Amino acid sequence: SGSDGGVCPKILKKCRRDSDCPGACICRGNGYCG
Repeated sequence: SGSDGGVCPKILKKCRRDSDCPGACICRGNGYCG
């Protein structure tokens, strides 16, 4: 969850960018969605 886009459900989806993640998530500094 990046908070500014809303509450993300915070799935353990590994990523490379924010476009990998669902609606309100971001690609966090650990390489996963949040």
